[PDB]
Amino acid sequence: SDHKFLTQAVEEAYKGVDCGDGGPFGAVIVHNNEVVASCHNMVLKYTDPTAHAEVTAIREACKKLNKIELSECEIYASCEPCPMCFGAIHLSRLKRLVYGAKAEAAIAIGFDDFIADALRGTGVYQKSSLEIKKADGNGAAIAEQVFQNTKEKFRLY
Amino acid sequence: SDHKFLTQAVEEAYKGVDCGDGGPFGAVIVHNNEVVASCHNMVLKYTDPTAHAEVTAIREACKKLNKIELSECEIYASCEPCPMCFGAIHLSRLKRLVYGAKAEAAIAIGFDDFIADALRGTGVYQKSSLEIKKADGNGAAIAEQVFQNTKEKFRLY
Ligand SMILES: COc1nc(N)nc2c1ncn2[C@@H]1O[C@H](CO)[C@@H](O)[C@H]1O
Ligand SMILES: COc1nc(N)nc2c1ncn2[C@@H]1O[C@H](CO)[C@@H](O)[C@H]1O
Ligand SMILES: [Zn+2]
Ligand SMILES: [Zn+2]
Repeated sequence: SDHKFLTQAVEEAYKGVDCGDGGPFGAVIVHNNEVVASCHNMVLKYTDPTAHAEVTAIREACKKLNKIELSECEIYASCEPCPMCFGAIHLSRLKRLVYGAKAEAAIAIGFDDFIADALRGTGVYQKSSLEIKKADGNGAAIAEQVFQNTKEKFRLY
Repeated sequence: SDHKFLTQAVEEAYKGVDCGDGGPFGAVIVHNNEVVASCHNMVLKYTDPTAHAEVTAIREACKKLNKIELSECEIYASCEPCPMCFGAIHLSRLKRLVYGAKAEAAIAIGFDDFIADALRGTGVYQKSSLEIKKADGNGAAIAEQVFQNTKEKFRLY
């Protein structure tokens, strides 16, 4: 199940970078094995720098479920959430986060050196008790290769 | 300059709680003393936990200026931006942030202890070069009074 939804997030990343909707990032929000939202970066399509994959998925899931809290839901991110997106995940009350690639893979192709302290447990003020799973093995390898695979299909923002 | 726009953000907070749109928070994005966006919390209105005043203002200013970066603009927040909104401010490339009330003022009336390390200078993985101004004197008094005045006039989230 973890592999299935992380794979879906990776496919969302590829599909979005191929749509021109934005960067190669995907996010899937699940409610007891039922997919609530399946999204990718929409920064370019929406002219919205907050329209990240995780934020877009949170917005869609909350609108679909008619509630501002997703405490019975989990989020699968193709790449490690940035500070903004991790803050959005915290505010969403999502109960579990599974991400595929480390932020360094996105940074290696020119993305912002923009990493969430609360995710890595390196903050003074911002804490996290959110359940966080770093994927390993096959799905992790695929998610990390996402960025080397899609460097030509888009220009960074 | 700063006091007028900070007071407009505070007025946005009051209007938002009066409308039931969300919590007592406002944000005003300006470009050389010209307001590009004036917003408040829309979390309850939009059923969107990311619809913070700062995020909403960034969305609307990016729509108005037809671009995803606001490097020529400044943002006034009635209260200290949370980690999500500070990440959004970083991503939007806003060149200056002026905030009125410290996050403790919002915490003292029931909001989460949810503070951005990068804003306060305690970040390790997230570093901001943004010019940040904490308001003093009358602006600080107004912004802090927001939370005493709006106590139990809105639903918490
Ligand atoms: C769209 O969904 C996204 N998801 C993630 N996770 N990151 C994204 C992103 N869009 C841009 N980025 C940048 O990638 C690094 C984060 O690792 C930071 O530099 C981000 O600004
Ligand atoms: C919508 O506009 C907002 N702006 C800011 N800055 N904060 C907000 C907020 N809505 C709720 N909050 C909470 O207040 C604390 C941050 O000081 C945290 O707990 C936040 O979740
Ligand atoms: Zn993000
Ligand atoms: Zn915020």
